[PDB]
Amino acid sequence: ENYLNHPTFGLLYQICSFGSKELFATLYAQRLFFLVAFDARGTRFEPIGRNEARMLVDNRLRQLRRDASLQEYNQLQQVFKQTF
Amino acid sequence: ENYLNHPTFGLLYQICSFGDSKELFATLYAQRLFFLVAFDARGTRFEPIGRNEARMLVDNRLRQLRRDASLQEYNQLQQVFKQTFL
Amino acid sequence: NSLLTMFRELLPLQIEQFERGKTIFFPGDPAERVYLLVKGAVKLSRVYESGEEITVALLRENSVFGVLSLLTGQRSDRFYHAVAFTPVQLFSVPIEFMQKALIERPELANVMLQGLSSRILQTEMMIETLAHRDMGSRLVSFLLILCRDFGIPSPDGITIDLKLSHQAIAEAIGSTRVTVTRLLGDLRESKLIAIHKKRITVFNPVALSQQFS
Amino acid sequence: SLLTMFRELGLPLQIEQFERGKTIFFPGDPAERVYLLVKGAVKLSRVYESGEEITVALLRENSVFGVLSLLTGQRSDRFYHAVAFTPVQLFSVPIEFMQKALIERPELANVMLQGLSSRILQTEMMIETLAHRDMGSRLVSFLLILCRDFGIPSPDGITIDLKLSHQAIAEAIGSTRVTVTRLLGDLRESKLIAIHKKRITVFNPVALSQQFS
DNA sequence: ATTTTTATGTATCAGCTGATACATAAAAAT
DNA sequence: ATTTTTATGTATCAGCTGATACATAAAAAT
Ligand SMILES: O=C(O)CCC(=O)C(=O)O
Ligand SMILES: O=C(O)CCC(=O)C(=O)O
Repeated sequence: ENYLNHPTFGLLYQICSFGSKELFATLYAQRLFFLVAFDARGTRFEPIGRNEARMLVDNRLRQLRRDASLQEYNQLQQVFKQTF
Repeated sequence: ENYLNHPTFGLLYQICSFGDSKELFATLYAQRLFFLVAFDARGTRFEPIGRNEARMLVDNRLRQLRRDASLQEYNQLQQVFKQTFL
Repeated sequence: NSLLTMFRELLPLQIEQFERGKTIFFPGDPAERVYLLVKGAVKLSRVYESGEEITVALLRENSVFGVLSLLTGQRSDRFYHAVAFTPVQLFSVPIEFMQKALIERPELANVMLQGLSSRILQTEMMIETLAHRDMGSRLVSFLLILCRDFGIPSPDGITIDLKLSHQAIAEAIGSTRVTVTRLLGDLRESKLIAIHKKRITVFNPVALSQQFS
Repeated sequence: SLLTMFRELGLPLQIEQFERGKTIFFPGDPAERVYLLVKGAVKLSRVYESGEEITVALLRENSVFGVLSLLTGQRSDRFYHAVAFTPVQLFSVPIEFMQKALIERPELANVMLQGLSSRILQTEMMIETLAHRDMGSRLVSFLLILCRDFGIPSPDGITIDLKLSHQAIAEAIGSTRVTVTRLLGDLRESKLIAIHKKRITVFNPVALSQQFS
């Protein structure tokens, strides 16, 4: 529900926030996954592979589950569930 | 109807043969680009040109053939000229 | 933005302004320049003797075009119709002034290869769209791309920030204007999009993309 | 020249062999290399989970592919199916060993840009073909292109030098195999084409090209 | 502000083409 | 050479969607 636009790539949609570095995926058929850091001196974009972008969210899931709220864990699981 | 295989733009089809032994060739689909081919021993070099520059080149060849050659050769180029530019 | 940074330094270079509808280059022109759209949209189109238009690619900001000039140079003539579909700002460097500047600055050489590579992928992504049999799937596949390129965040959904005439669309997806107005009317009812003032706003574009995975 | 330059990215660089139908890269394989098809043909395709395969482009000799690796880097993953449509011989340089090779020899940097340009246009020519409504016109437009790239001069007409199944074709122009056989038959009786030894042959392709002005 | 030019919504029906199935040939595997 | 997989020829249908016209709204021009 949050969209940022890498200039060569075009619009990207947020998947999860690591904690606040964030992971953004390409809009059409999620072909490329990009790690974005909101540094004060500009946004930075780093592409990563599908297999890898998966485990990175995985860890975040367990962390929402064991330390945080019920709501948030479910929401991320939605995105995860859909994306995979 | 005489063909030549360009590395990049694929098949090219002959338009006419000039007295300099140089020959004018054109792209197979839509006549998008024109080329001047010169056959050196290991040359077979390609020289791209525009349609305007390419028209007049055939134009010269039109006049030469009629005055010093058979009508049919002149007519055969005229066919090509007629179809290719008009 | 490197593309934007590097082009700027080809003394400096001043930016060209094109008014809506005004043509950049026509077919037959000597292709002697390489362009870099900075802002706005550029419609590349094929035009038949019959007078009909086929939209090849609808470019986005930081998109490199006029690619024919890198092959043959100022010798060969255009065959596509480059129109400024939206008020546009762009640069224009002569191929020759470029060819030399590429060898001088090897940092710029790579910047260009990446930009052309996007176009190949973008142009290829278009193929996928038109390659659909179902005009419904095809339209949407197209609308998805527009959100990716010209889309802006709007609360209900992503609104592409451009105005599209039914025909303009019909020309892009290989169909008639009638069917366009027809299909759009279906997507309104299906409550997947919304139209105000010629602005197309999709709801959860993500969901729609999920179809094609 | 693309053939000459690639051979200098090592000390010598070795030529890979690929058998018919053998796949070069598959969707989800990491893209670590830039490739150069030297001999034969290569079919790039989008493959859905439904199993339906959509041909994005059928590359010819001296064509540069793996364009995604240049911008993405090894990290990202392929989204297309690179299949050897015919017996093929190609080169393969890791992009990292290419970017270093670009700045060392900017003359090669120039050669490449031209190569990618051709790709853009060739992929754009495809857009044209699929942009037709009339499946008849679309098939022909496609066949023209085939004559251009894979075609070999034959006395009656240009014969494409490749083995093409009706499905393989149907996958290329965005239609069903049935409609392919159907239409082909129509062009058989109209005596514009001919199929012998499972190889296609158009008659005076130039005349067909004129219809498409 | 009035008019008149362009864009959108709606109506129609005819025909191609996708979907489905089978026959048969050609090819590949065994 | 035997079988069995893949490719091509033909049959059948239903439903888009192209083609044409009209209505209406929106925009541009005056
Ligand atoms: O390169 C040309 O002259 C026509 C096509 C084009 O401009 C492009 O691909 O950007
Ligand atoms: O780069 C890729 O992996 C997919 C597309 C491609 O290979 C190309 O367009 O040449």
